[PDB]
Amino acid sequence: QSLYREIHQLISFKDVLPDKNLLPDWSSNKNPCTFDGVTCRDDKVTSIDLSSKPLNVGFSAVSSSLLSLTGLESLFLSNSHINGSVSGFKCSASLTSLDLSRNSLSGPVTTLTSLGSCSGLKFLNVSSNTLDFPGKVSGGLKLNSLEVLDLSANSISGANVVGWVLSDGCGELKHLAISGNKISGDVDVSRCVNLEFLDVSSNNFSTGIPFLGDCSALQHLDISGNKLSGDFSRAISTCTELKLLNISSNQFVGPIPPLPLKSLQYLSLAENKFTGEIPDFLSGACDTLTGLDLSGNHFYGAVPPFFGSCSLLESLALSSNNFSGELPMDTLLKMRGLKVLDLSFNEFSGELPESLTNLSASLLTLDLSSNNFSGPILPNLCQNPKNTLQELYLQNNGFTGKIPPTLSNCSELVSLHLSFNYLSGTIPSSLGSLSKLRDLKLWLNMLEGEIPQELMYVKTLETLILDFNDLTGEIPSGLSNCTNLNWISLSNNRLTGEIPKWIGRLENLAILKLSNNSFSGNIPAELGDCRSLIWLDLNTNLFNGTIPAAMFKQSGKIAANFIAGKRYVYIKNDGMKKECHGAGNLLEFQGIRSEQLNRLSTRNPCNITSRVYGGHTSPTFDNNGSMMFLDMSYNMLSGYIPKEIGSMPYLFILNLGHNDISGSIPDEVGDLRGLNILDLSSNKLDGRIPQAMSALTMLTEIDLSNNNLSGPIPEMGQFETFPPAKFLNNPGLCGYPLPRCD
Ligand SMILES: *[C@@H]1O[C@H](CO)[C@@H](O[C@@H]2O[C@H](CO)[C@@H](O[C@@H]3O[C@H](CO[C@H]4O[C@H](CO)[C@@H](O)[C@H](O)[C@@H]4O)[C@@H](O)[C@H](O[C@H]4O[C@H](CO)[C@@H](O)[C@H](O)[C@@H]4O)[C@@H]3O)[C@H](O)[C@H]2NC(C)=O)[C@H](O)[C@H]1NC(C)=O
Ligand SMILES: *[C@@H]1O[C@H](CO)[C@@H](O[C@@H]2O[C@H](CO)[C@@H](O[C@@H]3O[C@H](CO)[C@@H](O)[C@H](O[C@H]4O[C@H](CO)[C@@H](O)[C@H](O)[C@@H]4O)[C@@H]3O)[C@H](O)[C@H]2NC(C)=O)[C@H](O)[C@H]1NC(C)=O
Ligand SMILES: CC(C)[C@H](C)[C@@H](O)[C@H](O)[C@@H](C)[C@H]1CC[C@H]2[C@@H]3CC(=O)[C@H]4C[C@H](O)[C@H](O)C[C@]4(C)[C@H]3CC[C@]12C
Ligand SMILES: *[C@@H]1O[C@H](CO)[C@@H](O[C@@H]2O[C@H](CO)[C@@H](O)[C@H](O)[C@H]2NC(C)=O)[C@H](O)[C@H]1NC(C)=O
Ligand SMILES: *[C@@H]1O[C@H](CO)[C@@H](O[C@@H]2O[C@H](CO)[C@@H](O)[C@H](O)[C@H]2NC(C)=O)[C@H](O)[C@H]1NC(C)=O
Ligand SMILES: *[C@@H]1O[C@H](CO[C@@H]2O[C@@H](C)[C@@H](O)[C@@H](O)[C@@H]2O)[C@@H](O)[C@H](O)[C@H]1NC(C)=O
Ligand SMILES: *[C@@H]1O[C@H](CO)[C@@H](O)[C@H](O)[C@H]1NC(C)=O
Ligand SMILES: *[C@@H]1O[C@H](CO)[C@@H](O)[C@H](O)[C@H]1NC(C)=O
Ligand SMILES: *[C@@H]1O[C@H](CO)[C@@H](O)[C@H](O)[C@H]1NC(C)=O
Repeated sequence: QSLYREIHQLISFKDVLPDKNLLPDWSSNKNPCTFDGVTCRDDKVTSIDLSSKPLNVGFSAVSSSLLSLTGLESLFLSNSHINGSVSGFKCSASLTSLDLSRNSLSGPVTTLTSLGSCSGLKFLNVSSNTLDFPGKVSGGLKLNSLEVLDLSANSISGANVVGWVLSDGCGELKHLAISGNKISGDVDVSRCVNLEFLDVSSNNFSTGIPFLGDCSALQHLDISGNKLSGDFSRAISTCTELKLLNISSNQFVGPIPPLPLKSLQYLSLAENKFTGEIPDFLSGACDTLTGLDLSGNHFYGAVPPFFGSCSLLESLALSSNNFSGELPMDTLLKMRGLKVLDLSFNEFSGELPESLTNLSASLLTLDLSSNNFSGPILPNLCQNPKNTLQELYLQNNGFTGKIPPTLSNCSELVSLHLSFNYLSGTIPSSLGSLSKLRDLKLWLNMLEGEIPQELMYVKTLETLILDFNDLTGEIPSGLSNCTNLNWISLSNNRLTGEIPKWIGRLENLAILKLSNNSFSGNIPAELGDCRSLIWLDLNTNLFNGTIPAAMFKQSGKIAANFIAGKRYVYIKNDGMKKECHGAGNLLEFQGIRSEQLNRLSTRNPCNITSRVYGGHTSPTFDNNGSMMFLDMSYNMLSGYIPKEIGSMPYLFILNLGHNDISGSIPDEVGDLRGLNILDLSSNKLDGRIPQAMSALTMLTEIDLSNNNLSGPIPEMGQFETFPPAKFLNNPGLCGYPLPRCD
């Protein structure tokens, strides 16, 4: 307790740190109560917080210098790069809280039994470490005094690990968390009569439901993300005080069983296989319910009317079921607190309820996507003094009419998604007033007119998806102002003009898809200034001139990390139909059912059956990438292929077919390691296939037909795997699959 001991113990810790500048104001002839990270009371150290500092030392240093400090009551070393493992040590009787979370502690969890030296320990967070339970489950943690224990996000695989933790007693335990491991077996917390919080989620529990005994204090029960299928209703029947029940992402079946509803605030049965209709007994929860999630089940029927009495409800998730019918406009108006309404992926029908025109003052997310709704979009939505709606998802319905210009009064809008409908008219110029909008998606509609110049006022715009409409005119120069644009998709319209040279100012542009339009002029070399471009599809236009060598300037220097995480669809071209152009169509696909892709048969000549790939967008690099997709087929390009085309290691697809390209194939093609598809067919190419193409080991498809190439086909490589039709109409070429070179 002397200042001598305190300073020497604390400075001895600093003097084992690899980087001592992490504790710069810790100095030996200076009172510790003036140190950053120290907490004092009456000139005595009571707590130390060095969290989020890269200390890079072992637990042995912490136990010898800090945990032994007399009077220390708490030590917070979360995310501090403490490795090693726990061992015996002398612990201050005053220590009540120890936070060693988000570190690299290792060894068996039995190491934690030596923390019993801390006679006063009541709180222990050793989550996000690498502790394990190798071998057989035996003994006990023997930390009876703990009130809060978090062993989550470790490497604990085993059966009945919970029994080991609770073996020596759990009368004082109020909060137990063991999520994110691979624990299995039994969970008996019947003796833990003061347990208020239990989180055994994201484990490998596939047998019995936890035994909660009398359940007299349990307020929070989280068993989600396992493989449970038994009778949870009976196990929780006596739980009178339960406020949160999350049983989602399990293997439960059958109808919604009886539930304890007296105190229930949050309930999630999502991502299971429950069946039936929403039972009316749940009405008994409308006095307390603040959140409900029944998504990802096999529920059906209509939304019951008792939801009108659920006035405290702030989130109603019912998506991905077989719910049907029109929704009650009389029940929604009573949910004054509802801030999330997700009804997506069902078969609700009818017109939008006028209730929404009122709920626009409390809602942040309105998701009705992938339903059977019809009629016009509410022309009076967001008429309230303060409209808080941030996300409007109405895509993949049967909505008709015009896009209401009133939507600009939704000032807080961040995402507008009206794609896959039958909307007509123009893109309202008033949308330029949405100063916070990031996503404007309206593709597969019947929109006409031009792209509003007024989008120049939306500095926050990131995605502009307008494919498969009837838009005309040129690309408005006002988009140069939208400097955060990373995804621009304007395919299958009737647009004209040129690619403006100001495209180079869009530092964040990753995807530029302009196919099947009437764009013309030369390819702007300024495309080479786009530091983020990874997907350029210009197929089926009227572009002319030569391919500028400068496009590939940023090659190697590209680093698009911003686009990652966006739902998409890629419709591969079979090549069996001559009306279908291009390698394939990359299309945004948030909140849309792949089943409705057959709506495209009236706009696209391609066959979609069994050709649809999907996922969330994921670039193959982070910092030193190149262009991944380049399609400029079916234009009128001329000149030679710049040898800088081979500068892109990450290019998967290069489609330059159906042009007037001249010259010879530069040997640099062979440097395109990742090239899965390459065709230069229907062109004016000359010479012989560079022998360096044998470096290409990832080709699944090549087409060099309809050219004037001569000479032998490279003998090594993948060239022999391809049929002769991929080399046909080239009088000078010979060698298997063709006749051997005479
Ligand atoms: C009801 O129950 C469901 C199912 O359990 C919950 O839904 C899941 O919730 C989690 C948590 O939000 C969802 O995603 C999770 O994200 C985490 C990412 O954050 C961590 O990692 C990043 C990156 O390192 C760090 O920046 C950050 O600080 C965190 O450390 C993951 O930790 C989660 O686990 C997954 O990733 C980790 C990576 O360390 C792995 O160890 C895990 O095994 C796992 O792969 C997790 O992904 C998760 O997707 C949701 N699942 C669904 C909806 O199906 C509900 O939230 C819950 N609702 C309640 C209680 O109301
Ligand atoms: C044991 O330690 C772990 C690791 O630190 C810890 O897990 C982390 O908890 C925090 C808080 O519970 C999580 O971060 C929060 O996450 C939610 C949404 O997931 C946000 O609401 C939070 O931000 C709001 O609240 C903050 C106040 O905490 C405000 O500062 C902020 O402005 C927002 O209003 C916040 O981000 C975090 O995701 C986890 N997981 C990690 C870090 O991996 C765990 O809670 C600890 N356990 C115990 C029992 O103490
Ligand atoms: C970085 C983002 C923008 C991306 C959209 C990313 O998310 C996707 O994963 C992206 C990399 C995916 C979407 C479509 C895929 C192609 C689909 C296809 O027809 C395949 C045919 C054959 O099987 C070949 O061997 C491999 C081929 C060419 C595939 C390469 C990888 C692609 C491009
Ligand atoms: C904890 O981290 C430290 C620092 O990285 C590790 O120490 C290094 O260990 C390697 C491998 O044994 C040695 O080659 C280095 O010379 C060590 N350097 C320093 C500065 O420590 C330490 O091994 C880690 N501890 C554990 C248990 O993994
Ligand atoms: C958003 O709502 C306000 C409030 O109703 C509308 O205000 C009108 O603004 C025009 C000029 O733009 C005035 O001539 C009208 O008298 C206003 N009507 C009022 C105040 O009731 C505004 O037009 C709406 N904006 C959009 C794009 O629909
Ligand atoms: C490229 O094309 C430019 C525009 O040509 C005119 O408009 C296009 C859309 C077509 O309709 C075409 O027939 C028209 O003549 C020309 O100005 C330019 O010179 C062309 N460049 C080259 C290298 O041919
Ligand atoms: C989880 O349990 C299953 C059996 O239900 C087993 O096959 C699987 O290997 C286990 N996985 C783990 C512990 O990661
Ligand atoms: C879903 O509900 C609708 C409307 O009641 C019904 O026509 C349809 O067959 C149901 N689908 C399934 C798979 O049960
Ligand atoms: C959608 O609604 C229309 C009436 O507007 C109805 O005829 C049709 O069957 C509905 N489709 C589904 C799948 O419920």
